[PDB]
Amino acid sequence: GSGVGHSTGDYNNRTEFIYHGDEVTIICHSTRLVHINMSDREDYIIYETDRGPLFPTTQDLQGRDTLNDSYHAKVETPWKLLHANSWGCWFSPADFQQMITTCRDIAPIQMHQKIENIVIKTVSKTGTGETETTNYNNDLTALLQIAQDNSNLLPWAADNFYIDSVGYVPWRACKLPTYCYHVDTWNTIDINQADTPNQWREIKKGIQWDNIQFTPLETMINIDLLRTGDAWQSGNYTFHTKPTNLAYHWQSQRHTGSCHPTVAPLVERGQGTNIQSVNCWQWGDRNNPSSASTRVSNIHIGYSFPEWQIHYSTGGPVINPGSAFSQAPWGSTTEGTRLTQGASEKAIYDWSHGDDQPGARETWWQNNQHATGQTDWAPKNAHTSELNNNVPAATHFWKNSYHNTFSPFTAVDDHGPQYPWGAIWGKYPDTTHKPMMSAHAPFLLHGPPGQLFVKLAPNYTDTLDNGGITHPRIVTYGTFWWSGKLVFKGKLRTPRQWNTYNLPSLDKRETMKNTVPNEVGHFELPYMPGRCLPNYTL
Amino acid sequence: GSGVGHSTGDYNNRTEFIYHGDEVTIICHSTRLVHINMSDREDYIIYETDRGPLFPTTQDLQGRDTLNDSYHAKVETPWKLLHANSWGCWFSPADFQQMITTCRDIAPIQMHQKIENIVIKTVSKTGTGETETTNYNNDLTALLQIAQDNSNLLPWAADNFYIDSVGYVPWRACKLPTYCYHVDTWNTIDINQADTPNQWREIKKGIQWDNIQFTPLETMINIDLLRTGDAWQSGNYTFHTKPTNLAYHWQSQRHTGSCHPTVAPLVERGQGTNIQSVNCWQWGDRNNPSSASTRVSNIHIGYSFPEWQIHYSTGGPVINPGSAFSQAPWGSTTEGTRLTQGASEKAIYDWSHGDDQPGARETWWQNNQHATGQTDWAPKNAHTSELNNNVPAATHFWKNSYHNTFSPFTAVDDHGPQYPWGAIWGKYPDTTHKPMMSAHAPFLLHGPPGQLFVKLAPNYTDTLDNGGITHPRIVTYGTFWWSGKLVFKGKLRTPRQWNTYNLPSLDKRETMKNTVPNEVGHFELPYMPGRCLPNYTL
Amino acid sequence: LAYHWQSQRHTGSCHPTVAPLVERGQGTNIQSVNCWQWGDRNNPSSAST
Repeated sequence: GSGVGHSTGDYNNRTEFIYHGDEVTIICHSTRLVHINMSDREDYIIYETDRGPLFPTTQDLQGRDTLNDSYHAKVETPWKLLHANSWGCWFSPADFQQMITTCRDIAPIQMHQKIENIVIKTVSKTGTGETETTNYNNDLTALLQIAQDNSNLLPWAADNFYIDSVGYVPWRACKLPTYCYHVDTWNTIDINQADTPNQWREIKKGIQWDNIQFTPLETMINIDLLRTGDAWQSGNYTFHTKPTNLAYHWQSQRHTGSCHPTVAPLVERGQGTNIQSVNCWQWGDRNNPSSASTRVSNIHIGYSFPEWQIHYSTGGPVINPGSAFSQAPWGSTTEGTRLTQGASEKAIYDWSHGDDQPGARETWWQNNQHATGQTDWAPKNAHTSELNNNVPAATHFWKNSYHNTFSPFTAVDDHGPQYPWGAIWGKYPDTTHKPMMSAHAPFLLHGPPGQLFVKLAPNYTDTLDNGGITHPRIVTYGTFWWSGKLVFKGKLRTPRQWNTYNLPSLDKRETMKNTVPNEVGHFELPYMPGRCLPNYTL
Repeated sequence: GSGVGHSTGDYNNRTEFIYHGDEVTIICHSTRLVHINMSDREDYIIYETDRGPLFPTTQDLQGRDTLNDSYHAKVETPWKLLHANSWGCWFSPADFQQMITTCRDIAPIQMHQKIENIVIKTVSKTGTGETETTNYNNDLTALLQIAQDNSNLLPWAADNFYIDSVGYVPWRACKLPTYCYHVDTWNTIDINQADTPNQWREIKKGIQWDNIQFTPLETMINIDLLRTGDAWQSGNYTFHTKPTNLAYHWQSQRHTGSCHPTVAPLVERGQGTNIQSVNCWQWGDRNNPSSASTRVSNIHIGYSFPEWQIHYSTGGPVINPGSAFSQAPWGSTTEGTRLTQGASEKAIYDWSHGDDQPGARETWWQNNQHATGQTDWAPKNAHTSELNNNVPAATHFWKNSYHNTFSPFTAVDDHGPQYPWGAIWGKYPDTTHKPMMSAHAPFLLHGPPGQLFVKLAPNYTDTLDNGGITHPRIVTYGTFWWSGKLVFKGKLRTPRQWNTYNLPSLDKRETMKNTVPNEVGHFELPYMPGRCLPNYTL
Repeated sequence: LAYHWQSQRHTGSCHPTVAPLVERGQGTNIQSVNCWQWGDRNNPSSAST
């Protein structure tokens, strides 16, 4: 039957691996209990923000300190945003290890999700003083309102870049972030000035009101009102995208192609000698020496970029990313000297997302340490005027430059999936030129999965006056159960080598006992890269 | 109809005996009211334990005291475990007497079970001081969550070895034990040392974290959420096993086969004489005397074992059991001198399980007193070098040894069913060599009946912060009605003798009035062995 | 193809304990519990026997 006293759903959180020849189908189930409470206000608001912490108020650091600007302007809505976009939502640590061990590449296929077992109740404080008593009792007639945005009419806020998502741990309750989106504002800081150098000045700062766009959800999309006995279905969503490679590439531009002819060593621990005179294609007008350094090739692996590039835009300063690569060949190590140069990134996360203790935030800095073939770091490169049998002069050689060598010839490679905290998918901008590849999320989508908004309908007291001054409402909160199923498909991996692999494990910075629960139940999900095993590029 | 105000089930607790020729079908119904309340925490935890009471802290007893170690390490789950495995759950004292009187052997056939009439309510204390008032009022929207583990993915904790099961008395309410299972830990105590004798020392003690296995129920199996109006069905389960014999065997190795030729007595109370010269098969090179002691036989009944064998394992010291037999032929008696040697066992039980008074635990030590044919006790056996017409010398005779005589020739026999407290079934380990027979439960199963887990879903207050520090929840408890039906089949027993039997009664240690209720309602279920009647072995 | 780490004291229902209240605290075995013990022994009723 159906009604107040019948449950509308069940709890399924588990994964399935379906193997058929050269094909893997992964079916991820996720079910979470979501704790929601009444909105801070029933109105939309639009407000400017302060600069932020550590933004310079003085000229003493002469502009180098202005990277700290968080200033912006938003429209905050009463709605809460619920998305599953992250790897740690769908997979357990052992499930993700199973995937990245046994698969070559993978892509998401289809997704649907549900909301059910809706409970709403009110708080009544009769304590009337010290030793106060509160009562939590059901409102059987009360509304949870749900809006799925399928056509993507609303601005896109679910990118998982603030790591605000449904929790990673299945047996813990979750809370949603409030939905809000930017409005048009000019923030322009001038750190390079003609008249007065070593200064910074703001030219245009403020909200641009003339063309401003304000979109409520009420006008754009249909909203479903639900009571305690009814439930909600998403419908089916089908991804259209390309698989992402689960193998890291170690080969640089000198690890590919036919290797230079050599004379093999006669003894043990002896080294071969490069034959001096060989048939070769050389760059430039050069036969002597004909070396592996200069020889033609069809492609180039990696490109230099000015890094870290700080783009001062109309909205404020940003980072323009370079390509992902490991600084390990140059002597970088997590402990000791850290070289951030590889388009490295850090995650900040709390107890709700893969963190050990409550009330604190933990940081994981990922240097991308397995990708060593792509590493191109501009201060280390050089260029010379003539390439020939002569060695260049002091002039006609330029050591220290920073340039962008991205060209038609460059083959490059992205970050790939990052467990737990990485976003699974992202959204293309609509522009005449779409980006060629993503800087974080492995999958860029034209239509991304529709954004799902959740709100408690207001329960007013009897005193609402229609004049606007008094609209009290009784304190209300709710809980519902969110279920979802995401399907992946990929290619089966088989050994390409004689010797054994290093199968995906735990980063040296992690130990196994911190992964499992504690005496008080505290544990943290380990980091794993989506690409833990090598393969040949070309 | 269905809803808040319709009952989902009925109470049936009664047995049925179906007789057809040479076949008995016993259908046991059991229905119990289970009182459940909110978990101590919503998280999994993993913790070490102390040694235990009476474990030595000093060398004064020089290691003999270290048998008292209870040290171990577990993972405790919020779930509660509900199993019916015990004899006293399914049978009343008169039903079990009916079975063991009228049946030769028996085996369980099929089983199913139900949960229904679910009630959940909360506690509200408004007393605000002395003369405090509490209110118990329903939450119509609240969830009991139920997980049946059919494929046996979770570790097996329902063996009834701690006698934690559904109650024996049908009209009393029951409470479930919390589910938890071991984790890998090394406990190794050295009581025999080369350098320093008469000492004890611990070599390796602690949790082994590297390979540790942590399995939540959420990831392994589907969980069903139920509200007050819906009910739960188990599905059918079919046992695959062998019948167990309900007759005890009194014949030793000298009570079987053709008896020695004798000359019958001429008068009353006269005794026969063994004929000196007879045709015989003798062991060894021996014709004189040809005696019933030495004559060949195809099999041997019983085997000696070092007892009590204390195995110091990686988890700690254990008992390695010997075969079950009665010490009565050697002068053992419940009152007076007690000889524990027969693989005897004691049950510790409380008011919820077959005990007279609340707030105390009662002990029943079962010497297995009807099995006298299997009794082989190593200190009493001897061995000699030569078996011939000569009597051995002082040398070439060894009296006091303790050895394991289990051989290809030994025929032996197990404990059998023990009412009320004995486990009905058990689980095989998966190993290359499965055990040949069970030391307690009459029936070992490959897949045992699936474990059934029960938990109250948490009811949070409005203050859950997602940070992890504050997650209060309103005090909640519930009650549900558990029904189950277990079917047995067996063989009908008929008289094999002229004289009357001793039909199963009450052990001399029990009297009838302690079995029936008291002025205040206190009574205890009597002990009965599953094998109360003799039969010929061979 | 799987090795087994469980000894005779790593199998079955574990002894009833009181969970620790703090971090790095250890639980205590409950002294008086319902149990099947070997021999004629109630005191102590321990996971060993």
